[PDB]
Amino acid sequence: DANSALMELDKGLRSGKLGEQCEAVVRFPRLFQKYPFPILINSAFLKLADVFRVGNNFLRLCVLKVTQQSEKHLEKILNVDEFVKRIFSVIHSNDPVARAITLRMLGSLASIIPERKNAHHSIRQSLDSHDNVEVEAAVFAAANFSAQSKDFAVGICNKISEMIQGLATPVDLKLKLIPILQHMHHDAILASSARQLLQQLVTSYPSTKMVIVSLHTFTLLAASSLVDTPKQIQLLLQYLKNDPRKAVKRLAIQDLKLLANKTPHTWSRENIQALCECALQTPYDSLKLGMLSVLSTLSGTIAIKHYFSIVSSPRSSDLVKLAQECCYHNNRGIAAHGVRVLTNITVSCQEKDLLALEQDAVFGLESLLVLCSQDDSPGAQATLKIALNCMVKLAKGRPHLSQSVVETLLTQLHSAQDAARILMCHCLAAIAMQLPVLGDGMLGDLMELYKVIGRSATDKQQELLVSLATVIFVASQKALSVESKAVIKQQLESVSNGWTVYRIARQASRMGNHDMAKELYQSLLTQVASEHFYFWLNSLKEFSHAEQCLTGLQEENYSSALSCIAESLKFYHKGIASLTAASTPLNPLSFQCEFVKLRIDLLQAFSQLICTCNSLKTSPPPAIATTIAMTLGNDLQRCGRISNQMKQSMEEFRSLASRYGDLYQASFDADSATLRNVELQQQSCLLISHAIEALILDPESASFQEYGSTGTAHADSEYERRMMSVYNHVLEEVESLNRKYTPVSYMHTACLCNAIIALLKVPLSFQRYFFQKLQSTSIKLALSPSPRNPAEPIAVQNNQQLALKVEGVVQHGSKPGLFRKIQSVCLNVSSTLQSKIDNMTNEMEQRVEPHNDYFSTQFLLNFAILGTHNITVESSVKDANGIVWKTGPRTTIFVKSLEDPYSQQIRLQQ
Amino acid sequence: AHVWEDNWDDDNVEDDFSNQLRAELEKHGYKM
Amino acid sequence: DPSQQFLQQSLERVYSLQHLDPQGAQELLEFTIRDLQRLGELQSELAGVADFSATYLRCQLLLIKALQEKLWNVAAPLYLKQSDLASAAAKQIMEETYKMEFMYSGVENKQVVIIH
Repeated sequence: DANSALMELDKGLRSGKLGEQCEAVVRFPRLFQKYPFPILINSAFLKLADVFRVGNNFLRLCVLKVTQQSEKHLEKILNVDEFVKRIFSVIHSNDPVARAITLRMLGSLASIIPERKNAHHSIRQSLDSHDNVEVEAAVFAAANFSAQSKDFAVGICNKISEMIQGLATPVDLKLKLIPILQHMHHDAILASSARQLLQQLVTSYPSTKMVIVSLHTFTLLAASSLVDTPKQIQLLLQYLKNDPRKAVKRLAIQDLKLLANKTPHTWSRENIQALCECALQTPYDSLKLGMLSVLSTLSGTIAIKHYFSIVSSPRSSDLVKLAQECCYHNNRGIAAHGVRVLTNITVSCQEKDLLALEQDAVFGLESLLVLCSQDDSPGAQATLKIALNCMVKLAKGRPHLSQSVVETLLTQLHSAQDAARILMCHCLAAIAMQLPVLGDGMLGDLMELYKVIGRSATDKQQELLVSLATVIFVASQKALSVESKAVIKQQLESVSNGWTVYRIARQASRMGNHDMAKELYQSLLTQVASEHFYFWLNSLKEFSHAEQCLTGLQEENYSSALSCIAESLKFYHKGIASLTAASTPLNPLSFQCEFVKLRIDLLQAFSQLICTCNSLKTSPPPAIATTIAMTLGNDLQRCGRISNQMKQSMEEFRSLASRYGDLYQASFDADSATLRNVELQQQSCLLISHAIEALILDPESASFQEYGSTGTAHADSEYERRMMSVYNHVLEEVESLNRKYTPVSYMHTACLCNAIIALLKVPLSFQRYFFQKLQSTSIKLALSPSPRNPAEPIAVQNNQQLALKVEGVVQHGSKPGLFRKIQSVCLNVSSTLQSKIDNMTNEMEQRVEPHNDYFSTQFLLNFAILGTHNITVESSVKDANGIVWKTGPRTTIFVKSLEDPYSQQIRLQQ
Repeated sequence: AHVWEDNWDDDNVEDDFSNQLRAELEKHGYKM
Repeated sequence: DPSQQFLQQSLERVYSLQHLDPQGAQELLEFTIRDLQRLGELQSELAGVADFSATYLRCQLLLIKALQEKLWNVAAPLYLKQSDLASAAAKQIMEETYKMEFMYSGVENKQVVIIH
C-alpha cells in the first residue's frame, strides 16, 4: 500500500501538467509522516532530486518547500552523494531564480551535508555575485551552513569582514549580512575576532538601523559563546547610559532582560550599581519600567546575594533608594516592579536593618492593592496578579507578617469592586492554606461579603462564588456552623449553576466539610442525568456522610467510637458498591476504588484493634495462668491470646502499609499534594504497626527512641501538619511508656486507644487525583512473539532457545511533563510453569531507555520442560530522579513446549 | 506564574470525565 | 587565556559563595555545572579539566540534595519507601568518585586525597 502510493505519486510526477506535478510533489510530506520506512524515504528523495534537476522552476519551489517542511526525516537518507550531485548539478544554470532556489535547498540540506567543500565554494561565490535574489538566498544558505559547521564559519567571517569594510552593496544588504555572526560560537578565537569586528561595526556605522541588529547579533553571540559576558554587559550599560536614542535604549532593555534570564550568576555588583544609577538618572517612565523589570528578574535570581555580599551599608546601597522611590512612584507598572524588588530582597536577604524595608514594602503593597482594586484595566489586573505573587512569596518565605497582610487583604475585600475579589480570594486562600489562624480569626467578614455577593455581581458570579466558598471552607476548617451553611445554601438555591455548586462541593470534599458536601451531593444526586454520573455522585455522597459520622466523635469513649466506626463503615460499604457501579471500561476509577478500599480496610483494622483492646480484659491472663504457670510463662512473659491477636493485628497492619506503598507506586500520576497525602496514610498505618510492635511486643528488643528531627513546619497542608502533630504526640507517649509496665498492657491499651481516637479525630482530605486527573501517561507494551491470536500456546522445540521481541510505545493525554517526565523503562520478564521452583529461574530485567517514544528489546528464554509455561512482563517505568513506579499492562503469553521425536527416542534408548 | 498553584478551579486544566459532566450539568443549570 | 581565566573566576565564585542558603547553593551549583559543561564542549584543551571540575560540582550538589531531603524532617522510625534519593545519591556519588579517580589521566595526590 505504501509502495502503491509511492508509484502512483511517481505517475503524478510523470504526468504532463505541472499542476499535477505540483500536486504529487506537495503530497510527499504526508507520505513521509505516514510511512517512516527508510528505503521508501530514500527512493522518494531520489525522485525529488530528479524532478528538481528537470522541473519548470515552480516545481522547484514546491520541492524546496517540501524539504523545508519534512526536514526531520532527512537523517535517514542513504544515497547522499547522488542526491547532492543532482541538487548541486542544477546550480550551474544561468537563471538567477533557479540559482537562488537551489541555494535555499542547500541551506535546507545543511542537516545532512555540512562538510561539502564545493557547496561551501558555490555559496561563497554567489555571496558576491550581483543578482539580488540570489544574493539574499546565498545569505540564507550561509546562515544555515555557519550554524552546522565551523571551517565554513571562519571562511565566512573573513569574507564578511572583507565585504563590510569593502563598502560595496547598500545598507539593506548589510542588514541581511550581519546576522551570520550569531553562529560564531564554535571557538573562542573566532568569537574574539568577530567581537572586534562588531565593535568596529558599531563605531563605524552610528545609525539606529545598523546598531539595533549589530547589538542583537553581538548579544546572541556572547550568550551562546559565554566567554565575554562581562564585556557584553558593560558595553550594553555604556550604550544604555550614553546613547540618546530611545529605541536603542529599549533594545538595551529587551537584551538585558535576555541576559538576566539566561545567566544570572554572571551579573556583578558594579553592573547592578551602574544599572541602578541609570534607572535613577532616566527621565522616561517607560525606560524606567524596563530597567525595573530587569532589576526584578535579577532580584528574583541569586544575584541579590552577590550585591549584598560583604567582602557600605545596605541602606547606603543605591538599590534600596531606587526600589523605594519607584515602589511609591505614581505609575502603576513602576510601582508593581518596585514592590516585586522589595518582596524579592526581603525574602532573600536577612540583615538587621531590613525590618524598615519590610514595613515599607507591606505598606506600599496595600497601596498597590487599592490602586489595582479600583483601577479595573487589563494591565491593572496583570499588576494585581504580580502583587499577589508578591503576597504568596512574602508570606511563605517570612511567616512574621502574615496576620497583617491577611487583615489588609480583608480590608480590600471590603473595599473592592467585584473583579479583583476572585484573585485576592485565591491569594488569601493560599495564605490561610499555609497558616490556619487567618480564617477563624475573621470568620465574619467573609460571610458578609458572601451575603452581599448576590446583588453585588452579575458577570462572574459563578467564579467568585466558587472562590469565596473555597475560602469559607478553609476558614471553617473546623465544624461548620449550621446557620452559615444555611445562608450558603440560600444563596446557592437563589442563583447558581449545577456545575458551580458541584465545584463548591468538591472544594468541601477537599478541605473536609463533609456535612455540607453531603448536602450538595444529595442535591446533585437528585438531579443528574446519566448513569455512571449518578453512581459517582452517589458514592461521593456516601463517603461524605460516613465522614460526617466519623467527625461526630467524642474523646475517650471507646464504645461510642466503635459505634461511629461501624456506622461510617456501613456507609463506605454503600459508597464503594456505588463506586463499582460507576466504574466503566472507559475512564476506569482504579485509583479511587483502590484508595477508598484501603481506607475501608484501615478502619476495619482500627475497629478490630479497639475490639481486641476492649477484650484485653476477657480473662486472657487467666487463661494463661490456667494453661501454664504465671511465673516464668511458657508461651510468653505474661502470655495471652490477646497477645496472639496483637501479633495478628501487627502483621495485618504491615500488610496494609505494603498495600498503600503498592497503591502509591502504581498511581505515579498524581501531583505532589496527592502523593504526599497517600504517604501520610501509609505513615499512619506504619505508626500503628510500630506502636503495637514496640509496646505490646518486646520493648527491650525494640529499644527505639525517635532521636531525629521532627515537628518542622515545612509541610504543604494544615491537614498534613495535624497528622504530623498527632504522630509526634504518639511517639512521645510511647517513648514515655516504653519501659514502665510489664507485658500485661495495663495502660498500653489506653495509649493505643488514644492514638486511634486522635487519628480518627483528624478527619480526611479527599484529593485531586481522587478527583480530576492529569498527565495520563501509558505504555502500550505490545510483545511480538509468534502471534497467538487465540489463547493457543506457542510451540518451541525446547532444544535451542526462544526470542521475544517486546515493544513499547508511550502515550500522553496532554503535556507529558506536568509533574514527572519518563526517563527509562525497566522491563521485567519471568516464566512460570503453567502445568503444576515455579520456573522462577529466568528472572530477567532490562533497562531500555526510550530515545523516542517507541522502543523495542529482544529477550531470550531458555527452558527444557515438557509442560506449558506462562511468561510475564512488567513495564517498571523509572522517572528522571529515579523511582520504581510500578505501572504498565503486565501482560502474559502462553508458551507450549514439545520435543524432537528423535530426541525422545534417544532418551527412551537411554 | 498563577496566583495559586493547587487550583482545582480552572477551565482548561480539567479532564474529559467531568468535562462530560460539565456539559450535562451546565445544560441542567439549577439546584433545588 | 580568557577561557582559563573564566574557569578560574567561576570556580572561585562558587568557593566564595559557599556560605549561603541550601536552595541558592542548589541553583548556583546547577548553573555552574551546565556552564562548565558548555565550556568543555566549547574548547578542547580545557575540556578535561572543565569536565573534571564539573563532575566534582555534580558530586557536591548530589550530596547537598541528599542532605536537604525531607527524610530528616520526617521522624526517625518511619522511613517509608522510595524517598531514598539519599541512597541513590550515595551510590551515584561513590561511582562518580571512582570515575573521577581512575578514568582521568593527570591526577596528583592533593586531588587524590580530596577524592578520598
